[PDB]
Amino acid sequence: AFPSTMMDEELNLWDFLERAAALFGRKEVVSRLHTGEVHRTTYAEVYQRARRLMGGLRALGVGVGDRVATLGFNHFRHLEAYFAVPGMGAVLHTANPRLSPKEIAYILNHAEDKVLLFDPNLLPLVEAIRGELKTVQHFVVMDEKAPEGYLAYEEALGEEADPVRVPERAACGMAYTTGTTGLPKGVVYSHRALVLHSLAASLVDGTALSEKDVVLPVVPMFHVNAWCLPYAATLVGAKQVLPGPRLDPASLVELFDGEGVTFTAGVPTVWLALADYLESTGHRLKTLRRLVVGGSAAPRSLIARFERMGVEVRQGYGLTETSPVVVQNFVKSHLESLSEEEKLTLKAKTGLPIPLVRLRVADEEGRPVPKDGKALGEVQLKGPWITGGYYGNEEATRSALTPDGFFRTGDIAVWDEEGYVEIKDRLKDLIKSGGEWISSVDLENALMGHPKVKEAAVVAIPHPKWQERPLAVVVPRGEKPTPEELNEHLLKAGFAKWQLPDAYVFAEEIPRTSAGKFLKRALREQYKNYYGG
Amino acid sequence: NAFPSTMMDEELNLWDFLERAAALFGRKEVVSRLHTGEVHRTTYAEVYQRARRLMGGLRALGVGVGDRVATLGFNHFRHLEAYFAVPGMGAVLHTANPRLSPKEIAYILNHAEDKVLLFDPNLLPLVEAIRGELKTVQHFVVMDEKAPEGYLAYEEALGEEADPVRVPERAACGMAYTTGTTGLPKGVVYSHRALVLHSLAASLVDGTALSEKDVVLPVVPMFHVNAWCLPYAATLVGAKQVLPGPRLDPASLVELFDGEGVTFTAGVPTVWLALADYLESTGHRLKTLRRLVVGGSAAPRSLIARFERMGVEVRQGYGLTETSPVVVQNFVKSHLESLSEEEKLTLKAKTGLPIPLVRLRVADEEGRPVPKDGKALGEVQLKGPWITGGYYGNEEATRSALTPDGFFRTGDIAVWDEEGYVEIKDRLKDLIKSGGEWISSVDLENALMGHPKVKEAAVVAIPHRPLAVVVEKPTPEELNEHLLKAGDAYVFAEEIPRTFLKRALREQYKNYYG
Repeated sequence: AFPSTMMDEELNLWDFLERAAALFGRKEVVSRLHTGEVHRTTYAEVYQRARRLMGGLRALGVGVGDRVATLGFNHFRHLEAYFAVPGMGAVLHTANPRLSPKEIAYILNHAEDKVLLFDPNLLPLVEAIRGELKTVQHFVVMDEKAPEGYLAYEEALGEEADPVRVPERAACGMAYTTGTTGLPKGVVYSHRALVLHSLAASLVDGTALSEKDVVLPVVPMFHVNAWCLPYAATLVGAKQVLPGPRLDPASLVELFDGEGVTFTAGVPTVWLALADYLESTGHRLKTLRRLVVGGSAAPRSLIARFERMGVEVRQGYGLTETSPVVVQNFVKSHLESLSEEEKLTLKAKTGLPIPLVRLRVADEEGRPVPKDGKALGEVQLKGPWITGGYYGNEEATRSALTPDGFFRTGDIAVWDEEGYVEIKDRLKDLIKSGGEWISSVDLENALMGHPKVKEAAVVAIPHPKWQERPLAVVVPRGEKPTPEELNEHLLKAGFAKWQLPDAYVFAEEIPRTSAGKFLKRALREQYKNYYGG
Repeated sequence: NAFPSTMMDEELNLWDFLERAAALFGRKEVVSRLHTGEVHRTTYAEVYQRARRLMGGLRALGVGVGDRVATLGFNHFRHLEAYFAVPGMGAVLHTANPRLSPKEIAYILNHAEDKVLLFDPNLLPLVEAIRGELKTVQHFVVMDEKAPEGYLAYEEALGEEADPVRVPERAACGMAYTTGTTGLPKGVVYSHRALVLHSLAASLVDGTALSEKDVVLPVVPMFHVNAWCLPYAATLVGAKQVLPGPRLDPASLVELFDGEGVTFTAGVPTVWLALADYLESTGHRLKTLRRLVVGGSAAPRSLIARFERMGVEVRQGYGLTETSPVVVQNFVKSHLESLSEEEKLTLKAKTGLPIPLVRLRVADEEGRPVPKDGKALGEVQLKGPWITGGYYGNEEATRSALTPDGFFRTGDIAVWDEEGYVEIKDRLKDLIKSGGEWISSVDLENALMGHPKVKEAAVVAIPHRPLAVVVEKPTPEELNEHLLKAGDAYVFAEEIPRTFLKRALREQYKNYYG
């Protein structure tokens, strides 16, 4: 084309910490260690110590492109590693301390980590797998002291070293998938990818990170770089409060109120426990204003419970795979007029694609499905931080993209005209019938509309030909209806024959749960072989 | 060797902003007041569809990847469509300033070798006058529904919708020339990468804080620093846009402000001063306006205070010139919120803090950082994705653009403090080197113009020693004490050459001191 006159420059994570040290040097980074003690530092200090970490790692043989692993929780040393490793051209491999010892050994050997930084309380685990590690040459405890055969982080620190800039497309970190395909798959992130993601996700309609914020990352830093919060927070100069491993309600409330946290991000389970605690104690968080929930789709009630306490809730979706965060939820300006119930349903949706992300919900052909909020399709993506394959795994890589270059998430969902995407629980709700998908929730909600039906629970049942087929357990409203009546009632609802339940069983009651929700778990086992599958 | 990542190969591209806008915020409005004063209304969805047709039409006119297409117009929907169509098809958008002399316009249009020119109807007289001097323009398109003989109407130039043509992100998407610089105009060529990154970095909370719920009114011309990337950024977030056209008088703006519910706006000091005078004398207030950004001339302390007194948060920005784009934005640090009104006001009056992705330093002729005491003078030098590394077709200008270590030399003098705040002062040349010491003429003249007996004052360096040209006349002693209470020879005149044309003054009093 026509050449620009823009200077040749590369994006680099290290720049965030350098900028932070110069403009927000005194902003604090508070951490609660595993012992429960609270440590206090600042960006200026973290910057100086990180420069020393690069020197120390170099003294230990770490060079451009080498992998350095961590097995720890959110605290200042992990933050220093977050910058030191990428800053020296190395690759930060963050490993989940909650994985089995065998899987940890597997990913550490697959990534061929040369050095391992881990928390003191994980020594027993490390000591147990040490003999199975083929490449780790140095074990560094993230503490002041370390046992025999181990090196202490504070002693490993060396002379301050200048950063070593690498092409932005070069790797800065990596993480492996789990519980999905089964076998852990590695995803390698670049500086370009994380710098861009940190910018795109921090806008007003996103996390709205600001220098005045006090950020508390409940999301582990060993997952998808903790939503890039540690990086983004550093970029804007926000104060950071790293909780360490103690994620119990009391411990968090203490940090929330004590430090004046304004923003936080975490998983549904931690938030549910927090909500239960706040409600039963009648205590309220004075400064908390924004809460992001990722991972499991946050239930409608969770959003409502926190919103009722003045806390704005925003969902987010991303995979440990390709992208940390590709969809974030916020209410469009013209949708602010919706009723509390409708707006709640909106907030309960996964969200809208964020800047720099191209997303579509398509079929096996890669063709967009109808934006009616009903048609099922696979979420496919393109963007700066979306992976195009995997590390050391031809098979997984060759079948990762569609002919036109989109990444296949493996997540099923629906999308509407407003652009909102709604990931569907491919297990608790979706029925995989011969390479096709069917929502049991949609079917049952429609059925419960029929006058003769008091309660209906649709579930997936094993099938010989197709993998699974829908089965409806009806609870009659007096005179039990006929399977034909119900079939027409569904046809007049927009459902096609191929998706109609194959059989309708009857009962006087459907097993509920503590929450009074259908205990489909039991139903799936009762009618386990109802279709001879 | 550097470890490969598994991230897919992708490029950043301005067209993505509009496509995303059409898909997620298709109904958000883009309102425009034309030169006639009429108000036109459209939406991103429509702008997207028409932009695709503009790419088809331009292609039909021979425009290809890398070719330059120029505009001579103000802020309105057609200029917005061009903002996306040209870059979207791989071409280069050359935005020319309609207020420049006919000669300079023909020069930059000939230097950029523009192949097509899009211009506003009310500029036909100007274009018709220079048409014969243009060696490369093959098609003259009037941005209106109809056009005179020899000219093509924009609405007729539109053809079949065409798909965008993506180019490497480092490829050119637009260009603009410098001006006023004693020498030949210098061309700066921007890339998709540069503008996309800049739109993200400047729109954060501590920046413009652009949101889909905002109603943005770009008073900054789209022919200057891409109107602060506002047209691009506003599109990205899906914000409603209100393009004011040429009529920037107070009444006209207030009408759009109130009538459209504008929440954010950006412009130059003169437009804002006129606006402040109007609002204060009439007693009228703007109900929805919440944030105002002022760029270009450093905004005076009173300007910020007057708007702040009216509930409007003011934020300065530095980079209303091609060579030094928006690289510094002002905002009050959280721990500095405790300052007194006066101190905080003085803080807001400072140019600001360097924005994300920008590496900035105030250094000496050796490229060494000067003391962060808010007193030591040095030149602002920069590095970043949207910082130019040279110029188009001008070896001399390009060879001396960077420091040995790769920083761009802005030519702007300033001081900076421990908090990171940069304070743009005098301009390199206009500086006064008096015996191994430095003196800012800008500081001196700004202080002098504060004295009641001084209407206008211009301080310049004279061979030897600052000289002040003042415009009942005060005594040199009065002014000397007025400066001493603030922290040689005083000439007088009835007017100072404008465009302060200190160039002329330096020569007139060339040997006033010997």
